[PDB]
Amino acid sequence: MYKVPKGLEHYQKMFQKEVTVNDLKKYLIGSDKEYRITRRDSYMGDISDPEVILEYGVYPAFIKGYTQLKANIEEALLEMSNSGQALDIYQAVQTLNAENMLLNYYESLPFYLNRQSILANITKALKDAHIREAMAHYKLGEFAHYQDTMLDMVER
Repeated sequence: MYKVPKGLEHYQKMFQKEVTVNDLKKYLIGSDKEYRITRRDSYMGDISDPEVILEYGVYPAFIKGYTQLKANIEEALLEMSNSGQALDIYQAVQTLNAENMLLNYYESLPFYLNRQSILANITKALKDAHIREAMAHYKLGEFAHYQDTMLDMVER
């Protein structure tokens, strides 16, 4: 069934109010359906897409004046990246990747994440076999999923 997609105002209601570190963790992972933000076409629909969170949620809210989001999302990423949990580390990497790709398109952003500690935590996690293997597998999955989308367009 066609459903009307979520409006800009839909995200505004979630992000122009008190938002805690813990809320931000739950949004960025999005395993809990109540905090799950995704694009229509996206690898692993049971998990959220940080790029949609940044582009349509956090950055508009920050510009409006909710500028505590910067330090709080930093703390959120700090805790996710030092958690020893593969999926939490993956969404932290995916959030860093999203900033980069958005920076490259827009040529500026309303704020820049302090990424050194987070990056340091990710490298520590990469030393662990299970973590880096789980992350390789997610990464390879995302490639396969994108390639399957290119196939359909070839068919048409």
